[PDB]
Amino acid sequence: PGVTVKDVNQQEFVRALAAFLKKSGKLKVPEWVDTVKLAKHKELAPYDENWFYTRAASTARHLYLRGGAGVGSMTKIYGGRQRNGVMPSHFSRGSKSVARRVLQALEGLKMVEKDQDGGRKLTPQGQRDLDRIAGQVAAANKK
Amino acid sequence: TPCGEGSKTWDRFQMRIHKRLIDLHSPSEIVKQITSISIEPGVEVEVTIADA
Amino acid sequence: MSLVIPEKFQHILRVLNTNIDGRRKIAFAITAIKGVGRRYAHVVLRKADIDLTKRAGELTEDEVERVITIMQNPRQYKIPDWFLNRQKDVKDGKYSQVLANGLDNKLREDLERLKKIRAHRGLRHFWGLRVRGQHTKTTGRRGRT
Amino acid sequence: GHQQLYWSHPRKFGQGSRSCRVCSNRHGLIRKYGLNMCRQCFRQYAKDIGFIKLD
Amino acid sequence: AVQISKKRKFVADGIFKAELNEFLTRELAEDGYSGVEVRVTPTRTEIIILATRTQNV
Amino acid sequence: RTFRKFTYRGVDLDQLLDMSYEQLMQLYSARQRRRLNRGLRRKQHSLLKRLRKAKKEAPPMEKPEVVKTHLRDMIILPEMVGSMVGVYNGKTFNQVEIKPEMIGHYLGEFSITYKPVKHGRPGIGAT
Amino acid sequence: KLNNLVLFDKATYDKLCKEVPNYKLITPAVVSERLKIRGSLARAALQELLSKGLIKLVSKHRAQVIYTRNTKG
RNA sequence: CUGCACGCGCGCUACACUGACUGGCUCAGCGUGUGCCUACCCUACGCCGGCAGGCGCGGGUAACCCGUUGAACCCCAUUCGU
Ligand SMILES: [Mg+2]
Repeated sequence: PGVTVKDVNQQEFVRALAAFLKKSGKLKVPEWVDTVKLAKHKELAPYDENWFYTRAASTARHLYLRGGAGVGSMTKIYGGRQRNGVMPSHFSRGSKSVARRVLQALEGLKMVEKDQDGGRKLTPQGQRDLDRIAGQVAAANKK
Repeated sequence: TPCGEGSKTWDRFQMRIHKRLIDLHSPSEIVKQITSISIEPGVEVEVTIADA
Repeated sequence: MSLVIPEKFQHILRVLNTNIDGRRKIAFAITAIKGVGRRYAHVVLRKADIDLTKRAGELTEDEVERVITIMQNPRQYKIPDWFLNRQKDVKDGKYSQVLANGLDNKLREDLERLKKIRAHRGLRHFWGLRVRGQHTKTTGRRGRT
Repeated sequence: GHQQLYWSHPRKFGQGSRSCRVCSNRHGLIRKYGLNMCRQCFRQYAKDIGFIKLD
Repeated sequence: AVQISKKRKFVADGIFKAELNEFLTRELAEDGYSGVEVRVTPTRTEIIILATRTQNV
Repeated sequence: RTFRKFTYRGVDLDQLLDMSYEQLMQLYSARQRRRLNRGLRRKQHSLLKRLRKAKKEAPPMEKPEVVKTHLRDMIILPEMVGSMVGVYNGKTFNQVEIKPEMIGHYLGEFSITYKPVKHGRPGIGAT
Repeated sequence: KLNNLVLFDKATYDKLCKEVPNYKLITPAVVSERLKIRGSLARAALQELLSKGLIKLVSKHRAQVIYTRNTKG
C-alpha cells in the first residue's frame, strides 16, 4: 500500500537505486574516478568499478533522513578508522572533493537543492522517485 | 607533589557553577528596586538590555 | 566462468625482469615487480580495461603486452603526476615510475650522490645507522653487532 | 644594551613567554581557564580561588 | 570592549581575591589580619578588612 | 671540446645564475620553496654580500678565502656555487667547499655537530 | 595443506560434478581438505552448483556459507 | 640534553580466516572553545585540489554555534584463502 523509504531494508535499497541512477544515464561522473582511494584512511580503491553510482545512491538516502547537510557533514558520515601502522588508530574525516562532486552530481540531476541557511535538502522530484522505487524494491521483496 | 617523588597520586579539584534564568515583562525603571533588595556577595546577577 | 581450465596457463610469467606468479590474480600478481606496488597495480589495470577477477596465467600475450606498456610509461595513459615515484627527479626534472633494476639503479644513485658531496644523510648511509632522525640508544640493535 | 638585539629572541608562542603569575616559574604551569599558575602554586591557593577538592 | 566567558569569569574574581589576600597578609601581618571579604557590584566596590587592631591601620 | 655531463632539473648551471627568485621556487623542493616564498631576512642577505665580495676579491683562477658564518639555515642558492664558507658546528668552523651538487641543501648538512662514536668497553653498568 | 591449486583439472571436475552433491555438509572449507582446490573456487564453483540446482542453499552468511545435499525422494 | 658493540624498566603495533580488505548500514558519554600582560580559540556552509590543505562567507564568551557531538568496535554484503 502506502510505502515510504523507511520500512524497507536499506542495505539493498542502495543496491537498487545505484542501478537506477546507472540505467538513467544522466549522472555526471567525474573523470579521475579510477585513481581515487576514497578518504585517505584506507589504502585501496573501491572494488566496484562504478562505485560513484552507489555513492550517489548513498548520499541521496542519507539526505532524505538528514535534511540540510553539507560537504563537511558528508565527510564525517563516510569517514572511518585510520590505522596508523605502529601507532594507535583514530577517526578520520572523509574526502571532501568526492563528497562535493557527488552533491554537485545530483544537483545537476534535479534531486537536491540548497537551503535558506547552509546545507542541502532534496527537491520534491528527489523524494518522489526514491519513494517510488522504495515501493518497487518492497514489491521486489514480494516479486 | 612538588617534585617527582611519590606514588603517582592525583588530586581532583572541581568547581560547580550554577546558572538560573527568569523572564519579566517589567518596566526598565522598577528593575532597580528589585535589584536593590539583596546584598548577597556570592551571586552574580545581570539584567538584559532593554531593546530585546 | 572458467568452468574447468583452458588449454594454456602460464606457470610463470616473465614481464620486465622478474618472473611473476601465475596462481595469484593480476591485481596482486604484478606486485612482485619492484616499483609496482599494491596500489599502483590497480590503476594500471583499469587503464588496460582488463577484468579484475582473472588470475595471472589466464591472460593472453596481447593483454599482458598492453599491461607492460602502461606500467612502463603511465603518463600518456592519463595517470596523474603525484601517483609516481620519481616526481621531479634531481637530475632531469621528469616525472617517471621506475620498475626494475632501474629502481635500484636510481636508489643507490641518490645514496652515492650524498656520499659524493658528504651530506649528513650520506654519512649515515655510509655507516649502518638510522637516517630519518630516530633514536639509537635503545633500538635497531641487530642492524649492528 | 644595544637595544636592537638585547631581548631580540622572540618571546611569543612557546614556553619562553608563559610564566607563573605568582613567582615567574615556567615549568608545569596551568594555562587552563586563564589560571596561568604553576603546578605547585595552584595547590596553595586552590581553596582561595574557589576550587574545593571533593568535599 | 567585550567581556569573557562565565568559566573564566569566576576563576578571575577568585584569583583577584587570592592575590590581594596574600598582599594584605604581607602588609597587615603586624596588625592581626584574619582575612578579607569582598563585594563587587557595577558601582563602588567594598573590601572589608577583618583586622583585630584597627587603630594601627 | 668543453663538455662534461651536467644538468640538475633539466636546467644547467650556466642558466641558473641568470634566473629569478620566483622560478627557483618552482624548481626547488617544497620546503625550500616555502623558505623562499617566505622572506630572506637581514643576516641571510648580509652573508651573500660577503659571498659576492669574496668572488670579486679572489685571485684569478684561484678559489676564494673562507667567510665564517654561524647561520646553518641557509638554502644553498646557485649564487654561491664555488664559494668557501666556514659553517659553525657549535665548537669550530668547518671549511666547506660549495660544489654544484649541494645546490638544494642546508649548510648544516656539511658540518657534523658531534664526533661520531667509535668503541668502548662496558664498565660497571649493564648488570 | 600446501601447493593447493586453482582452476580445476579434469580429474577433479569429473569428481566434483559426480559426488560432491551426494554428501550432506557441503561447505567451502570441506572441499579444501577433501579436494585439493584451495578455495575461491570452493566459493566460485559451489555458487554455480546452486545456480544449476544440484544442491540447496541453507544459510548464505558473509562468514559461513552452508550448502547441503538435495532431497532425492 | 636525541649522541650507540650493550643491559634493564613502563608502553604501542603485531604474529592473522573468531581475520584482513572494499562497499554498505547504523548508535555515545565526559568535556573544551576569541586571551589583562597574550600574539595564537572552536568551527558550520560555499567554491578550488586526488590528499595534506587553500580562499570566501558566517556563527559562538556557549543547554543558543560547531552539534541531534552521524566515534570506533560491532553489524550486513564483497574479495582473499594457510
Ligand atoms: Mg587463517
